[PDB]
Amino acid sequence: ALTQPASSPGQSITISCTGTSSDVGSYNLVFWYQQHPGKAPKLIIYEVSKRPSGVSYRFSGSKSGNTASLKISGLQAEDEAEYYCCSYVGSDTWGVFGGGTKLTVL
Amino acid sequence: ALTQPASSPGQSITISCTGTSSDVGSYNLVFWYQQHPGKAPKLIIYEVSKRPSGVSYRFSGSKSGNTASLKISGLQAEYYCCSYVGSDTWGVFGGGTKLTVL
Amino acid sequence: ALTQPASPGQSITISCTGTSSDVGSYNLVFWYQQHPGKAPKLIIYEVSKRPSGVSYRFSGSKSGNTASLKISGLQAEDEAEYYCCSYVGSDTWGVFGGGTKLTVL
Amino acid sequence: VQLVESGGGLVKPGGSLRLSCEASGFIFSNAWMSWVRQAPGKGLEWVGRIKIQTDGGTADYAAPVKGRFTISRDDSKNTLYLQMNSLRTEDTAVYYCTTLYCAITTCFSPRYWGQGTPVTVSS
Amino acid sequence: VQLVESGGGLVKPGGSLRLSCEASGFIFSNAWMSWVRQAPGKGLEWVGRIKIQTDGGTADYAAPVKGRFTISRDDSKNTLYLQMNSLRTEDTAVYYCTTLYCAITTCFSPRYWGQGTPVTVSS
Amino acid sequence: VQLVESGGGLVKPGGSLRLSCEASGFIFSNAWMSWVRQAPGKGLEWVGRIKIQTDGGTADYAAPVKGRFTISRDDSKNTLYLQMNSLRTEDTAVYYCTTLYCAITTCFSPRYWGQGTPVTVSS
Amino acid sequence: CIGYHANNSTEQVDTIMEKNVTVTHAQDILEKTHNGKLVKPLILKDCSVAGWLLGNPMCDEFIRVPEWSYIVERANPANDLCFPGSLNDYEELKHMLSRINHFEKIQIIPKSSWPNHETSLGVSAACPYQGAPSFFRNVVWLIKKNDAYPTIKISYNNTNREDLLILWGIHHSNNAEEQTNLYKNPITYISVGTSTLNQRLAPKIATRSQVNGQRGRMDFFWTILKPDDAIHFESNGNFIAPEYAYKIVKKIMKSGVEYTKCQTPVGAINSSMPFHNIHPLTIGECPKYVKSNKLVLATGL
Amino acid sequence: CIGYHANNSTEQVDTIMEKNVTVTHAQDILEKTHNGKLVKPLILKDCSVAGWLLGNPMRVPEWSYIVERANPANDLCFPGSLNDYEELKHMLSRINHFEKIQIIPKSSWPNHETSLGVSAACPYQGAPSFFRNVVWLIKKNDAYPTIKISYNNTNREDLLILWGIHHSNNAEEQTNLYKNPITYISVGTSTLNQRLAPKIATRSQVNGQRGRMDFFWTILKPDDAIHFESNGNFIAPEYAYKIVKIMKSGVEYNTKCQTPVGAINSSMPFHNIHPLTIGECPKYVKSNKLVLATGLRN
Amino acid sequence: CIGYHANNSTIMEKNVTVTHAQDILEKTHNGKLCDLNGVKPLILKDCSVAGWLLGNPMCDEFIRVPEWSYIVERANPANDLCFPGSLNDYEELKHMLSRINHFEKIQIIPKSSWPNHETSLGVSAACPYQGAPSFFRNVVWLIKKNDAYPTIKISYNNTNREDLLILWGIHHSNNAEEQTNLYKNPITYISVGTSTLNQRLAPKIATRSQVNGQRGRMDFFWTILKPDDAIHFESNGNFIAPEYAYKIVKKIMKSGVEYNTKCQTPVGAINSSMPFHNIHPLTIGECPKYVKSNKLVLATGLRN
Amino acid sequence: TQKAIDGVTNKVNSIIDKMNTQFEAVGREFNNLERRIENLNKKMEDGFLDVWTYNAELLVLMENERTLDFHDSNVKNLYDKVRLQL
Amino acid sequence: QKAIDGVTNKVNSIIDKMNTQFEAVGREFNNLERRIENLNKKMEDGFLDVWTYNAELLVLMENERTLDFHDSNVKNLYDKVRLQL
Amino acid sequence: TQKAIDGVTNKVNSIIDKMNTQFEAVGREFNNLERRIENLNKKMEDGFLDVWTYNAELLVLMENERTLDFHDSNVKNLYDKVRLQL
Repeated sequence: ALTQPASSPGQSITISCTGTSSDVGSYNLVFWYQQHPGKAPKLIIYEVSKRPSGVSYRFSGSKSGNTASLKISGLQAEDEAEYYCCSYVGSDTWGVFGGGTKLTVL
Repeated sequence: ALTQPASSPGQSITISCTGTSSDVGSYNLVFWYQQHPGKAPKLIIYEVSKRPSGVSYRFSGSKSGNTASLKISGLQAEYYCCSYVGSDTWGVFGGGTKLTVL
Repeated sequence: ALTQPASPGQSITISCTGTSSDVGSYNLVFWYQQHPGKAPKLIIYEVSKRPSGVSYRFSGSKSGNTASLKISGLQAEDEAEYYCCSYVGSDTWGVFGGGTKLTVL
Repeated sequence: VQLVESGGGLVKPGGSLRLSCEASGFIFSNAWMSWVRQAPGKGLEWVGRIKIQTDGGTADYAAPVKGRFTISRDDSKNTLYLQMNSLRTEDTAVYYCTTLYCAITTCFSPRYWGQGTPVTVSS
Repeated sequence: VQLVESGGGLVKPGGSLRLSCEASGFIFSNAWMSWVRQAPGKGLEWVGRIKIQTDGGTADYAAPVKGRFTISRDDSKNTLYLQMNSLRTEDTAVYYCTTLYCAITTCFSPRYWGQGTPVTVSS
Repeated sequence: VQLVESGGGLVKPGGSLRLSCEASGFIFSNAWMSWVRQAPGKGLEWVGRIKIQTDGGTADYAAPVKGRFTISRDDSKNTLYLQMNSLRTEDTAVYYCTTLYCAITTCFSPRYWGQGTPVTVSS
Repeated sequence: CIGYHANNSTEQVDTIMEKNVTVTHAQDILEKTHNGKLVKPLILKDCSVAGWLLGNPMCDEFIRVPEWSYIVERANPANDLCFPGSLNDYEELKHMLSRINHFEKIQIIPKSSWPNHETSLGVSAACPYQGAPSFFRNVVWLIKKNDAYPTIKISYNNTNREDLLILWGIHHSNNAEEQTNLYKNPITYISVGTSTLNQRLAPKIATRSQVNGQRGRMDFFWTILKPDDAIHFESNGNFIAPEYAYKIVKKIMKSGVEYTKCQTPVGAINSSMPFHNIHPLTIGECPKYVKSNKLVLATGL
Repeated sequence: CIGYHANNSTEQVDTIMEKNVTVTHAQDILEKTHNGKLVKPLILKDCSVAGWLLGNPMRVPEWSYIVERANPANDLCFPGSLNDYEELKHMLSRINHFEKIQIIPKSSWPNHETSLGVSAACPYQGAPSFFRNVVWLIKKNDAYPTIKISYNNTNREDLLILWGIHHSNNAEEQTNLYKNPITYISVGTSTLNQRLAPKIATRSQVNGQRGRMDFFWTILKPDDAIHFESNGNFIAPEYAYKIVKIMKSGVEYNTKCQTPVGAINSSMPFHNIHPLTIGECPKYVKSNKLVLATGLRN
Repeated sequence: CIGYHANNSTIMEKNVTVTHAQDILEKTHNGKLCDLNGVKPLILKDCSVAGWLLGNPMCDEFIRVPEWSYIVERANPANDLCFPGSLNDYEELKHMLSRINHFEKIQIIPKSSWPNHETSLGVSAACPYQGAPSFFRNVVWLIKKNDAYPTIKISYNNTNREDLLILWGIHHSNNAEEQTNLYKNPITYISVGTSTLNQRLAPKIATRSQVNGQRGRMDFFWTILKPDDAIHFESNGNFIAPEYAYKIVKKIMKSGVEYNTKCQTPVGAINSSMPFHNIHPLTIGECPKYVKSNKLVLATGLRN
Repeated sequence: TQKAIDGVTNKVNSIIDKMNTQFEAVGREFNNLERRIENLNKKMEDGFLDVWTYNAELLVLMENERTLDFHDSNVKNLYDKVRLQL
Repeated sequence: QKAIDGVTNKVNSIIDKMNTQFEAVGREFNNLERRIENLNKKMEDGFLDVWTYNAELLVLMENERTLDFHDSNVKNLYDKVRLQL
Repeated sequence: TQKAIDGVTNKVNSIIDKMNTQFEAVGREFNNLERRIENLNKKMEDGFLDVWTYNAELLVLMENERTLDFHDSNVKNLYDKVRLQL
């Protein structure tokens, strides 16, 4: 499936997503999700590099080659959360879920 | 509507009818009728200058412009018209005229 | 209709006479063989091409308004009667021919 | 053309009565039919006109007479009926029935006239 | 090609009798059927021809024997019936069953022949 | 977006129980529905999809889940029913109902999310 | 002493070498001296082709014609089909009727051949005649006779040795009530059978606008019958049966003007010399068309 | 002493006298200097002619011709075709000014549903949608009253109307979307009669769904009325166009001559460039060298 | 002393003696067929185009033919469709198949695929063979088997990589009785479904005149199947099902003449591409030119 | 050499007779529903009359020029016929 | 001298006599009526065939005339060199 | 100038070359119930051959006239060639 790497204020960190040609390519539609302990998934960015509505300026991202990068700017204390991503496979029944990543702030 | 003027042997008289452009025109569909006291209306000339059959030589006439004229010839001792209207329900009736012999 | 007239080691030919209304350049004329006490048997169907399951005895041809059937190698057991029929057109069925009897002594 | 009529007489205002008309000088399936009224002094006035079943159509009454009068047609028995109701004193006049000449698309004016029938309304 | 015949015998003039024919070894629904009569001296003579169900048609009898003879077909049971009535003395002859060769658009002539059956009419 | 979910609890292995979901705000007849499973450690995994009546179609369950789970839709009462049967120990997880962002020709990964409900299978 | 001949003329010619040059003899190529007027082609006044063939009431002055070569007709005739409708493959009929040689009218089917059906009361008020409603005199509008409609199964054998032309029509009712009283069967169909044509049709019932008087419409067809072949008819209502057929042996100008092998809708061309600048659209033969005014060559002396 | 004038040049000419001869002045008859760039003609990125008129989810007032490109992506999302589609393009090539007017308001359908009835074939903004120029009518309250709308065309110009008939995939689809198992539509006007019925049969899956769409069109006279009758499977229009009285390949954006590769700016007698042009073109030739020769040789 | 050269030979005027009559008109046609570039034109004695594809009984002589270029067929052939009727949209069927490359016959559907329906009794005496009634061998006339008619719902997937040409027909009965006993359903229809075609049809029962025997008639259609697209059939009677399909791959002369050039005419073979000729203008291939004349000459070669 | 006009008049006869021959043609008009067929007919007829008028303007023009050339060449012929005795 | 007036206008003359064509757009037909496109092919290549026959060869003979007029022209100035002698 | 024929044989070739190029075309047929298009189909086929036969016997003709015109003008091309030494 889709593989993701495992787990201070004022810094900036980037999370990358790695896949394969059958699961990701030059296509422009790969999602990125947000999760919180005890909460429900929340959409943060859906189309690559164009911000949705009703969400703060924290998140931005880009995609190139066979990998995509998500940039979180202005790290703060509450940012301890989990993030999931899904991609596109074709005329298949549904897309493929990717492994999560935990962000730790100290 | 179509208006007509109000009321000796051996003479010849003419009766004319006056209408309007909305009621008369270049169309040939103008009738004329003959009435007698105590009798039913009879057709004297239905299609203009196309005297029918089974009638006498008495009745003849013509039409020009906004009016038509009917000529009676050879008066002896012994009258309504209708005009074309278009696609409207029926033609317009006109006032009668009474002839006097003395 | 179609009319026909009534020794070992010889050879004889039977001719068939008809009319243009019943015979001609058409190729739908038959020939039959009948033996005393037996059923009719087909000997030739087409003019000059031999059926199956039958020997070399019979051959024939057609020309003009008449047809000829050649019986080669006459023997004693050839005492039979031969019948023929021809085509007529879109009419219901063909015309039957007068039979011919053969006597061998 | 020897059409025969029927009915007529005196009735109280606001009452009801019927007329009928028949003819035998021609076939009835190809004749346009109309009904006219003759009043003293003024003269003729249109009452309506009836179509033929082959051409459909319906009875289109005159504006002053609309809503009270109706005409029924029966080609089988060669009979035409008139239904008068809620009549008033101004209806007193003689009425003449007629066929109409056919021109271009529709009939215009009468051809053969009956001898009429007097109808009176009074108190 | 094992045609089975039946019927025959002697009946009074003007009488009736029935005979049938059975066969096997070929598609009965794909073969034309007919019936022929043999008389002493003269020989073959046409009696009629039967159509096939897939092609509709009807039995056309010969002119001399028209009006009395009729044929019936039953492909389901592989049987054909002959009905005769109003017989006379000249009807005394033998009948031979046969199928008909197929060419162009006609089955004018027979191909196979049965063993036949003799029937006589006498007083 | 006020998705409401019900059902859940403890059930013996091989038993049966039902879940339901209701919502408002958006119009239901023009919304694609789906149902997802979340498990600790691993994360998300698909469970199936329900089509829309105006477009025909049918539910296409995943391979490991096929044969036991089926889903029913009722647009009139705005409800979705979940039918569990022959459930096993590994089925213990939480579930979240969602709509799907329509794209090109498919429903794809979800857009909105519910509060979720846990279930457990144990001896 | 002897020099080139010098002459005189009063004409001019054009060429590539110059713009205009005097010419000794101006021999032209075109002419515009058309007469402006017309076997003798048919000369009908106002009747339309469809109206003439169907026998419109105002066409009693025609039909009795020995032979014609082409049809003369003006645009927008006033004697067209009084009843609204059209003919299927209408252009095909005009193309076929271009050359007809002689044209003889013969009554294939007598009027008495319809005892169980009525004929008198079939008329239309759209095109009345002599002040009375009438109908086409070449066809019969069969109507319910005794509140019943026996099936029509007429047939013809065409025993003659010439081709015959037949016509028949189908009537579209305005609504359900019209179909109810004119014909007994609520649902009807017609069937046509011949060697190389199969036809099945049904009436069309729907509300429609008022185009000309009645809101109904007519539909007409035509067919070609072989000399030695039969035809058959079957119907259960709304059928129009023919009374007359036209006997023909073997194999259009659109204008109007008062009465040579070349004819144009404005006049008669009396010359076949190379071409002219007059109306290119002609019928029959035409020398040629040129979009110019002066084409001259010289010779002589 | 005086002789023929001798001059100099650096050009060559061909003629039937020889193979190639030098020429004092080679005046070229043709030219190939096409710009390669585009009553301003309507310019569309990917929407097709059918998609634009039908109102696909993905301009005023007048133009001269349509510029399009082959195999457009945003064609009819729902499978189907327009009846007499070729004829429509011929008329729509010279429409002059084009205006959109809502002849029939949306509120004119009280007894029939209008909210639902969207297709996921061409979604919009992440949600299923449909064409915005026509309305799909679906059973409202487990019933389907007969539609008998009419129009009079009180305006003084011609109108263009569009309507469609839906083909169901099978019996069950027809059973729940519409009440009547058998349906028909009737169209009545001055000079057109038309009856139809749905065609129920199994079909392959071409794109997403296994249904089909059929669309027709007609021209309405200024002073003539039109009528509609249906008992199901009917698509009713919502807008009409007040008309008064084609290029296949295009590139990035003053002459009357244009070709799918560029714009022809010259009126010289002919050229060997692409013969297929719109509007007036000089002519087409196959050769490349063609010159008449003249100059001061005197 | 030197003068103009004088020689001998055998619009300004009418006839001029010429020193050399190089003539630009030729009429020396072989009057026979030619040997084309490998693709020998399909030669048929009397088989019609419709008859050959449908497989008339008197057309089993060829069966298998390699690649050809054009069809040679004579007018009014006597081996046309024995059963009356014509193919719907038949003219276009001749425009295509003019160039066919290799025309391979494939049995897409086996005969055993119809266990519930009869096949033996599908013979008509219109065109008999070997003295027995027969029928077209490229199609099967399904008939009532056990006074019942199960609905046919066959389908094909076209697993191959080439286009396919299919044929099927609908039968018209002579009258009600013929329809009653041959098929159980009094009213029948056929349904054809594919990617880009919908079809609905019904029998047309009506009285007809005799033409060539049976008063009925046949109607046939055709279609082209994409390499990766399926086809479906539905019927309830009067259906004709195919038994063979032709594996077409990619992209007409009417006369009769006894058997190397690219120019051919219905009377002979044109051996020269020489530009001007006055033989029959109606030609196939590259016709040089046509002219209504008999003499045309330009003269040169000497005098100089 | 006198009476060379017969030799220019026969050329006019040829130019008026070489137009060949046409058969009975009509101006059949189709109905409005197939307007593409009318457009095709318009294209073929306009192309035909365009090529015909171009050909006509060409032929009249250059046979006029050739007539002038023949005339003055005849004058030169008479000139050399006068000269040859000198 | 100055004989160009009478050669340039002919270059102008040829372009004018090509006349004018009415605005026409090459339409495309449906595959179900393939004969028409094949028919539609006949004149479009036929028209250009005669047009290219009108081109080149009948572009040459006036060019042949152009040089013929030119070479005759240079002869046309030869004779008035001879009038005084 | 000897052997000037090479240069005039190419003119004989100059017509056999170019002369357009025709793609494979076969005269198709139609049915009886659409005879109008056959009348159209007859229109260009005789129209094409008309200009073709108006091209033939005419454009072939002044090249034939040019052939003799080139031939006779060739004779004078040597008639001045003997002069230059006289």
